[PDB]
Amino acid sequence: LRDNIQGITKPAIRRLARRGGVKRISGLIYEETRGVLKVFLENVIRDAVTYTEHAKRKTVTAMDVVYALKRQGRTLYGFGG
Amino acid sequence: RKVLRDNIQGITKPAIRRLARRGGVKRISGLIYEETRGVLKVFLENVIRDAVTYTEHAKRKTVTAMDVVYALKRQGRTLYGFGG
Amino acid sequence: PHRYRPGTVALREIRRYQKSTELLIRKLPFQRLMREIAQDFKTDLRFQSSAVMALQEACESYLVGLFEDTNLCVIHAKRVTIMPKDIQLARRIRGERA
Amino acid sequence: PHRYRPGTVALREIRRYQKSTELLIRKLPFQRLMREIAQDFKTDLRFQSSAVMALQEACESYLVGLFEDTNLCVIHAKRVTIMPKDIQLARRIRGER
Amino acid sequence: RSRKESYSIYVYKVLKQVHPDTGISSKAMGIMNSFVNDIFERIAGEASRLAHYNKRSTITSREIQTAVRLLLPGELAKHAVSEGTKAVTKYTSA
Amino acid sequence: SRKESYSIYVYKVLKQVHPDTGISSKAMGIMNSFVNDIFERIAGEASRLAHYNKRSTITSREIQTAVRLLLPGELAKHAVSEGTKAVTKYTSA
Amino acid sequence: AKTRSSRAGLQFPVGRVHRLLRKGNYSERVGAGAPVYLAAVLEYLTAEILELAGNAARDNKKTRIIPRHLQLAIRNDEELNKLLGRVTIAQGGVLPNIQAVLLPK
Amino acid sequence: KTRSSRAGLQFPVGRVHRLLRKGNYSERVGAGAPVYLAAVLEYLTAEILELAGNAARDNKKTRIIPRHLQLAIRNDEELNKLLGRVTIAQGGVLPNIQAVLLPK
DNA sequence: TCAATATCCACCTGCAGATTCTACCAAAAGTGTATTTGGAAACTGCTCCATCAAAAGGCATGTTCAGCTGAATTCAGCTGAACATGCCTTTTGATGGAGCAGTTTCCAAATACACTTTTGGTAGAATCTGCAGGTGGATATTGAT
DNA sequence: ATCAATATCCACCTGCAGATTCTACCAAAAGTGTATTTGGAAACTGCTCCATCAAAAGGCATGTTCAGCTGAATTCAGCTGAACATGCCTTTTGATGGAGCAGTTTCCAAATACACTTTTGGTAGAATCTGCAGGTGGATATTGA
Ligand SMILES: [Cl-]
Ligand SMILES: [Cl-]
Ligand SMILES: [Cl-]
Ligand SMILES: [Cl-]
Ligand SMILES: [Mn+2]
Ligand SMILES: [Mn+2]
Ligand SMILES: [Mn+2]
Ligand SMILES: [Mn+2]
Ligand SMILES: [Mn+2]
Ligand SMILES: [Mn+2]
Ligand SMILES: [Mn+2]
Ligand SMILES: [Mn+2]
Repeated sequence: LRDNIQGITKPAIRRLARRGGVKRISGLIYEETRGVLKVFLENVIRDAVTYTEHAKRKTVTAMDVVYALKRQGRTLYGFGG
Repeated sequence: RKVLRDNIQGITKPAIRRLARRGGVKRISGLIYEETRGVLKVFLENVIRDAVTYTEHAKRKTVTAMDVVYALKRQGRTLYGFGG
Repeated sequence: PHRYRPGTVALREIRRYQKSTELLIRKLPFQRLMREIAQDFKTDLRFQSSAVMALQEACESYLVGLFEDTNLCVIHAKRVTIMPKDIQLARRIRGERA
Repeated sequence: PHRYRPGTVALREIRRYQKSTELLIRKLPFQRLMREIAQDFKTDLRFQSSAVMALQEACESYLVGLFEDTNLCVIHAKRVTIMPKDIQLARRIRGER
Repeated sequence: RSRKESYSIYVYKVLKQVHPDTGISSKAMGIMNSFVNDIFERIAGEASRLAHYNKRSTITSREIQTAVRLLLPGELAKHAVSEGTKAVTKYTSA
Repeated sequence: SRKESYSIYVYKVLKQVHPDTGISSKAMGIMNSFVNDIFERIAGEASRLAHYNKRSTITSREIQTAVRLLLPGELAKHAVSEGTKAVTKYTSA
Repeated sequence: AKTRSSRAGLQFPVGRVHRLLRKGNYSERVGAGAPVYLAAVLEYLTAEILELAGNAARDNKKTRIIPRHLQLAIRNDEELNKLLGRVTIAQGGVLPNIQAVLLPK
Repeated sequence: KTRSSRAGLQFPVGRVHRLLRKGNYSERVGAGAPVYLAAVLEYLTAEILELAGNAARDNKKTRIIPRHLQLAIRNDEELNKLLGRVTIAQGGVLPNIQAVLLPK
């Protein structure tokens, strides 16, 4: 048992921060990070699935994600554009 | 006619103070004034450059307000109010 | 004589300028700055009057918006006096120099 | 009975993770979260393998970036420990708020 | 003669519908025209992309609808989508 | 049919600047995304440029102003150089 | 001879929106419902902001909407503010807002 | 006899042309536009490959991978600015530790 | 410094997984024509920009002066790092079964055309008015005592 | 714990710079009758994608300790705000010449449209190759003393 977002663990969040140059992490950053990560995924996924639904498909494609990302101003290279 | 020089000093301390106010700033360090002018010039140059590029491309010698609007649109700063 | 304590007129000015919408940089001086900068990029350029106004509007909206962000840094740094260091943090996070 | 001083390993991980490029969030947990969120927009969705991969890449690139801007605030507040208010300041000046 | 089109008379009609008593300064109308033109370009722009991403050479009311869902936030989207659909079904009723 | 990419062209250009160097497929995917992106940005701006000036055709002149507006300083000069060079060469022999 | 707008039950010009679509290089062909649907959304959005601007006018004892009124209406509406988050309203000013920490104790 | 060999390019002038026309950008497309655009695309491609090729070499590697394209780009001011809003999958970040975080 | 941990760092080493290299077909790309236009060129009507003159007073510039804010220091409370433990959730590697992108192949509905009428809109005149700017007291809002 | 000193507010007023209306065209919607497609709609396939297993293997979750970071309290030196005296320079109003948009028309050079003819780029196999990951054995970088 346990929540899915809680699946995104402390050590993992630590690792991300570390690649970000962060030397010390307050204990409150973990719940804060999951919330941000959740708002990010919601916005991207919502857009991707909207491209999916428009193409009348049932399968979210990398392109749908790339276009969602492009609209959120987060252009991604490596997946078809 | 005459030579244009040092006009960035025309953006006075009181004008910068008013801008900071509308921006909600309560206290201003003495060095803020030269930074602001610096930041303003970079912003202006960039917008002037693109605007003038739209002008030049249209084979005109007169920068229109649309040129400026398109310049800003390029920099992700959409402007409402001078569209026609 | 009578003297308002430092900060009182400052707050008075914030309420005043946030209440109004007029341009805060004098007209002519701004027009010279635009002409000087324009001139250094391309000579013999002419400007529609509204083109000058569009630039001033954009420049002031930009500076004002930058001062709010800068004001958030100051307060976050547990200070109240904006410093170049703060404008820099803001432009940095904004991605004007990320 | 050797023990490293607090911060020495922290710096070491920074050097390690800034050198590597692997995804830092475990895949399955992520996949789980993604599908859960996606499930609220349209049910019974399937996902291209690369779609999940594209998604995770974007998220981690966003969090690492957001952690950089948050660190700039901490060093700005003459601190060294990131706090929620620091992430909150960064997201605000970024326009996400 | 040089005649330039604008969304002014339409903006004005809508204004009278929502606030019969209220008027608008031309500087404010200027802003409204910029807004209508901005949203139009955003919608059309997205609709164009949507259409391209699906090898479709034509933009139907369905493209405009997905574009609106992608561009507008929450309620604004739902009310727009409702008005859009409502206007189209009525239009197709001859 | 199927999926046409810029792969072979990126590769040819690779061998030109680094004959001894190869490129991972994931890296080829990056280059493709890169060319499609730059292509769209330039064509998009050129499109805008022609519309602003009530033109119905995108000429090398639009592609150029677009490049001027999109590429930073020195990258623009060289691009404008290569660009005009290819068109000059194309027009002659 | 009925205008497409009346058939659509709209104030905004359906015929004009259609033309703008064809002449905007958005796609090879434009469906008949496309301009109708877009003219409607446009009209809905300008109605939503004129409604709130009119309120701002009213609140400020003015009967004529001006830019500041449009700004107050945009920035006080979470959604329009989001929609126009990168837009600058010439002559609109800012929302009056002084951070708490700055006021006297 | 193809337009690319005539234009002296590796990049496909014929494809760039077909892509412009069918891309809904304009009613008509000039003959030189695709040549020019193609030249601009090939040039930027060479620029990145050059810097990334170097990045590979400086790593005792002969095959360019994402990490390399990433270091080439972020370590180059103009490319960096041009791709400032782009995230290179699997590219990671430039190693960089704020002085205030180091000991001594 | 001296010493004992652990960390990094080279220099090799040998497959396993990608890469690179090969051998062949539809589908673009190049031709050769026959028509169309797009939009430059050559005048020219005529807005709209750059300039200049003048006067007025709104504001920018400097200065003095001292309130209180930012920068230093010091202190200790307790938060978050480093670790050794113990455990299970993620990784992965086949195996299928099958949900479903992608095609195909009609074509009926929906669009684009080419031309002709028919208004709805736009560009100024002619009118109609919020409200900008002013003034006076009524109301606070501050800051010294 | 009031009171001067100012700043802020509201209401009442009234001409005019700036909206609303009012007319007259004509650019461009609307109406029609053909000549095209577009893109669904069933029917089918091979992919890819979930599910299921089924173990091991890291990688995570825990509980301790305590180093050292952050927040609190105090100081105080000096910057920056408030208030003045001055008088400069922007703002306001008007008047002009003419630089240069913008509108027309005239019309080739260049782009579009087939109808074909060839060539190239995308695939699905075939034949290497680059490092990844592992092994030492050698100085480093740390941290305790
Ligand atoms: Cl500073
Ligand atoms: Cl916090
Ligand atoms: Cl439709
Ligand atoms: Cl051309
Ligand atoms: Mn109403
Ligand atoms: Mn013509
Ligand atoms: Mn203090
Ligand atoms: Mn202690
Ligand atoms: Mn009529
Ligand atoms: Mn008043
Ligand atoms: Mn071939
Ligand atoms: Mn190795």
